[PDB]
Amino acid sequence: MISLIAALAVDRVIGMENAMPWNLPADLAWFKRNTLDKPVIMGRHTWESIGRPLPGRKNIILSSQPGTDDRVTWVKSVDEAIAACGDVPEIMVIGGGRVYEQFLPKAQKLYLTHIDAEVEGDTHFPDYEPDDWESVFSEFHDADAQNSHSYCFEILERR
Ligand SMILES: NC(=O)c1ccc[n+]([C@@H]2O[C@H](COP(=O)([O-])OP(=O)(O)OC[C@H]3O[C@@H](n4cnc5c(N)ncnc54)[C@H](OP(=O)(O)O)[C@@H]3O)[C@@H](O)[C@H]2O)c1
Ligand SMILES: Nc1nc(=O)c2nc(CNc3ccc(C(=O)N[C@@H](CCC(=O)O)C(=O)O)cc3)cnc2[nH]1
Repeated sequence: MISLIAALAVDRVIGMENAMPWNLPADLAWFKRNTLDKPVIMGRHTWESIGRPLPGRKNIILSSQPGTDDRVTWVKSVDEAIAACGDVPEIMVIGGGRVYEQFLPKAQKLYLTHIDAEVEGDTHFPDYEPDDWESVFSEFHDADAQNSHSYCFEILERR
């Protein structure tokens, strides 16, 4: 099955000028936890934003153009991206905006972090129909010395 994982600020903002402006180490730890040892699918802009392969994961990059780095797998379509994952229980789609839009209709699970921060951004998580999704896990955390905003981890399953 296909899952999406994302961190959303207020108004579903996920990025600004090809970057993620906040720093929330608790949330990056959650991301690592939930993606380690799974294939991760990302768009080319997100690959450039991360800037290097994610270790311990098969990194699959969607681009219409040929690949420029053989440390990762390059594919030209959604169907090719899925096929390159092989027969695994869970495929993690890690964005960005355009890639999330394409995989949302196929996804069975959403791993969402809601961050209490207002960021003037240019990229948004897709508008999802809330009736289609059941919350199966929710955990709220106040800000602390390491994490300057409060945040909520949620896992939603398609009903
Ligand atoms: N907060 C979060 O959870 C989170 C997560 C991920 C990313 N982000 C942010 O999101 C932003 C990047 O998002 P974005 O929407 O601009 O870009 P994106 O979705 O990362 O990448 C878009 C690119 O991927 C390729 N692509 C997408 N679908 C394709 C298809 N079906 N076939 C072939 N190629 C395809 C194209 O590359 P070519 O142009 O090479 O064809 C396209 O230009 C950044 O600000 C990043 O920091 C935030
Ligand atoms: N919940 C969530 N938070 C995010 O920040 C996030 N970011 C992306 C895309 N961008 C990034 C940027 C950096 C790293 C990163 O450096 N991760 C290391 C963290 C090591 C750690 O903090 O433990 C990794 O190994 O996963 C991952 C994804 C996709 N989904 C997300 N999902």
